[PDB]
Amino acid sequence: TTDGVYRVMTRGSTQVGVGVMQEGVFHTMWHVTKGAALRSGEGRLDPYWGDVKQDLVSYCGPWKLDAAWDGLSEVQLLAVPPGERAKNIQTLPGIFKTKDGDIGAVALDYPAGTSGSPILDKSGRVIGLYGNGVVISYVSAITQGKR
Amino acid sequence: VDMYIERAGDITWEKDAEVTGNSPRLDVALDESGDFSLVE
Repeated sequence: TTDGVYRVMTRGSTQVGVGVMQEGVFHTMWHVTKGAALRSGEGRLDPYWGDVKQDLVSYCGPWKLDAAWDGLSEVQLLAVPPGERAKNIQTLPGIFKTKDGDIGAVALDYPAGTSGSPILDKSGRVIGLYGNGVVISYVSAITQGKR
Repeated sequence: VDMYIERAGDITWEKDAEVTGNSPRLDVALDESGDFSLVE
């Protein structure tokens, strides 16, 4: 239940994604788990909230992450690729311009099992999750939920 | 189908981090299935 970044694994074992544990709630992207329950050691994590359009899902309680890109500063992707230790990748986001407002985006292309990796601001707050995007090269929205 | 999680690290900013990637400005639409698409 410890705060941190976790791999999401399936059963040989494969990494299907990544998620963020914070305040006893596990956060990942809907397309990683499709809402399935997760095993954590001898414990079980059950889905609590989810939304396909936002491509987000929380386990054991409501979404907790609320920081947002400031629109000027570089950010770090805390990538956790399959078979590699977690690593920080710094970048200046671009922008998804939509009809309901702008969303930060990062033009970083990591393996699919990296989906759900957190994106951080300078204070270490999670401003969203990596792995829902478009192709121009892949560009990921910085996907954040509502607390 | 056993889906399970393993801790990989703390969430922290690292001063010594690799820096890469450009910053494209893109018009996109988001449909009901959560898929982004380019718009012109």
